[PDB]
Amino acid sequence: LDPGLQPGQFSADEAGAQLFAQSYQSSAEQVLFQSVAASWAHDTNITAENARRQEEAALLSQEFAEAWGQKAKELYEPIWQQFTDPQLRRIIGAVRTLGSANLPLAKRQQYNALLSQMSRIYSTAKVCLPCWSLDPDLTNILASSRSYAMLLFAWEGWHNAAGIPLKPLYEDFTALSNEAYKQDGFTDTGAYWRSWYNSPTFEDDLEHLYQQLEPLYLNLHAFVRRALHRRYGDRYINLRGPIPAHLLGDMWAQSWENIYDMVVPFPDKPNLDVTSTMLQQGWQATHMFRVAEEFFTSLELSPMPPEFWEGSMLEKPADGREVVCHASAWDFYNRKDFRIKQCTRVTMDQLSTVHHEMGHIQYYLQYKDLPVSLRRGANPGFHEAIGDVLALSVSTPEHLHKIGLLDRVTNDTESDINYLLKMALEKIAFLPFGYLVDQWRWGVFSGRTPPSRYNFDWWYLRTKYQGICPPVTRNETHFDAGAKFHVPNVTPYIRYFVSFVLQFQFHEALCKEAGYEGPLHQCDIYRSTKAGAKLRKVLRAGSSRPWQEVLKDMVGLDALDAQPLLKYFQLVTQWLQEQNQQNGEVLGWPEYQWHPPLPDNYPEG
Ligand SMILES: *[C@@H]1O[C@H](CO[C@@H]2O[C@@H](C)[C@@H](O)[C@@H](O)[C@@H]2O)[C@@H](O[C@@H]2O[C@H](CO)[C@@H](O[C@@H]3O[C@H](CO)[C@@H](O)[C@H](O)[C@@H]3O)[C@H](O)[C@H]2NC(C)=O)[C@H](O)[C@H]1NC(C)=O
Ligand SMILES: *[C@@H]1O[C@H](CO[C@@H]2O[C@@H](C)[C@@H](O)[C@@H](O)[C@@H]2O)[C@@H](O[C@@H]2O[C@H](CO)[C@@H](O)[C@H](O)[C@H]2NC(C)=O)[C@H](O)[C@H]1NC(C)=O
Ligand SMILES: C[C@H](N[C@H](C(=O)O)[C@@H]1CCCN1C(=O)[C@@H](N)CC(=O)O)C(=O)N1CCC[C@H]1C(=O)O
Ligand SMILES: *[C@@H]1O[C@H](CO)[C@@H](O[C@@H]2O[C@H](CO)[C@@H](O)[C@H](O)[C@H]2NC(C)=O)[C@H](O)[C@H]1NC(C)=O
Ligand SMILES: [Cl-]
Ligand SMILES: [Mg+2]
Ligand SMILES: [Zn+2]
Repeated sequence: LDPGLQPGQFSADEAGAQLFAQSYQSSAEQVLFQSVAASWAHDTNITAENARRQEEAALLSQEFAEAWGQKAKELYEPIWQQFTDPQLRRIIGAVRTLGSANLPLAKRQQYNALLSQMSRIYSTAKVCLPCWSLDPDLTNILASSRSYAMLLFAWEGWHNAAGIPLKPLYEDFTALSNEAYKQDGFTDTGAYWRSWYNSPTFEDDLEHLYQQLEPLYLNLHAFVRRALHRRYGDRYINLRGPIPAHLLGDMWAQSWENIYDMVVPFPDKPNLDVTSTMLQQGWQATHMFRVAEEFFTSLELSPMPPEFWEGSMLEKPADGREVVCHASAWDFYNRKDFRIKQCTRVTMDQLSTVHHEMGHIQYYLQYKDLPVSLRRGANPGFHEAIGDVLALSVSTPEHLHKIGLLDRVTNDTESDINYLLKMALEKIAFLPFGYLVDQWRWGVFSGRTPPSRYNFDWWYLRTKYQGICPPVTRNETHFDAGAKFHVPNVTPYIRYFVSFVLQFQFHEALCKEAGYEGPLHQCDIYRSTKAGAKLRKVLRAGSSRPWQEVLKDMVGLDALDAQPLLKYFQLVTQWLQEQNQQNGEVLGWPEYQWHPPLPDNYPEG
């Protein structure tokens, strides 16, 4: 490590720690920028040489983290928790946690190489015919094909291509990750990830939330299963068993809005999926990002700066470069460069993803003048919820009319049921998946799920919570968890379950501050400068204050609460329950062993 980046001498008291924090800040912005820049160069141009440069940058960051981390522990480990400055407590507490920098050099190199190799496998995997990429090709098949055998070829091809080669690497990564965080005092990596929420009852609190939400999912599931039975027939759909995992609009069956046209309760009404109108009007990626920006500025939040428009990658490159297409938002930690990297497609659900990512950017812009260690959300679920909250307003039929995407307007009970069902496919179907992913990964980190049970335990949880089954036979050579982006790319997932509950708490609070008095699911906060100021206060805080206290200021309650989500969906919750009773459905999947047969002549077709 360059000596100019190493710590000097500081006194072992609060006066010394303030100077330590300022000196750390000056050098950390340099080390972080070089690491993010190297990752950007690789993720927008996957090559062996850019992987080498990114691993070199990662190794330098580990030397930096070790040097300042060991000094922080030597000087302040017994006293930082009693400092009077709460920002300083958070800075020192962060720096004393070394993570992968606890590993010796050879294991640091092995760790960084595994991250690079796992990333490459996921983002370059293809499905070749008798070759398709995940984005756009396989994504488009799962979203719009209604041929059972074509969907199966895409689902099986993807899970085999991405999952099978990842397994040996993921075993090695798990062991090294645990060895690293054990030296920071954590029993395993999952315990470190959960510690970010600073709640001793986290896992029990989540389980209680899911108990309140499960009946809504069970009723949506039975209603959609019935619609699938009418389309695909008794051979491929069991009305008392799990749904085949490739038939729900999405490679992971994680949200179902793309089969809305199969299940719409009142099909004679206006089409609430505005994708065809976007294409007819000639929308492109740039228009989608500018329309999202203008919602933020209508609230008197910040526009995107020039560096964002000059630096971002908003379409898949046409020179055939290999890129990581999975949409992501980037803070370069220099208070100037902020970017989105998205292989944008012109669809309604991509318009929502644009809002999701720009929500991350807006957070970065609002907290950029804090110390670098505090440039994060009050907790990770807060960061995920910002853009989704704006997207709840944008999706309303009234707002869509304002921006020219929905001509006919009506306010009757059937139109309300259509809208709420469409939103339930997006939000309620996701809840079991958002909950189960880190239940699986926490058990892997703890050793309760060893390599010999990776797929057995994944499919136990998928069936238990989502009520789906694999449409072809699987065994432990398959590694179907690895075919989901966040697993090989080592990004935690429980943030998304927290967000899908939290965003309805935020929506209720901002709608009240805006002076809106109608039904919650018809609120639009567009042009409410009062709502903007209440959101701005949260964003500018970073991680400087306990999230429970920030939440109480914002919504009046200091805990996650499912009641705003239930209140939003109340009308369709009742309607779905009545429909299923009238049709004599079984709620659940008591034939838990059932799997569908193979199509005739599969895969020749
Ligand atoms: C659409 O129409 C509803 C009312 O009609 C209901 O919803 C339709 C979609 C149909 O399903 C009807 O069969 C159904 O009865 C409008 O909602 C109503 O808005 C008014 C005005 O905001 C609400 O009155 C307010 O109530 C609060 C106290 O709760 C007072 O403080 C206010 O002063 C004001 O009186 C009313 O409660 C609300 N009704 C319901 C059932 O929530 C809705 O505004 C309308 N949508 C549009 C876009 O026009
Ligand atoms: C794990 O599965 C693969 C293939 O997947 C399926 O396995 C069975 C469930 C079968 O009913 C079919 O669904 C698939 O074959 C096995 O590897 C293949 O095995 C077949 C013979 O069954 C052989 O012809 C192929 O060459 C094998 N390789 C492939 C398809 O790539 C594998 O043996 C199973 N067991 C283990 C421990 O991996
Ligand atoms: C499409 C979205 N991509 C993630 C996200 O935006 O959260 C990407 C990749 C993982 C982290 N990330 C970032 O951009 C971070 N750098 C942001 C930050 O932490 O500051 C995604 O994965 N989503 C959206 C809802 C459901 C879930 C899914 O699709 O499974
Ligand atoms: C993608 O990354 C590669 C590096 O892996 C870039 O290729 C280098 O380009 C410079 C000048 O453009 C040459 O001097 C180097 O010799 C190249 N390296 C290799 C290994 O070929 C390439 O420019 C990048 N592409 C884009 C579009 O940014
Ligand atoms: Cl998280
Ligand atoms: Mg979708
Ligand atoms: Zn996100």
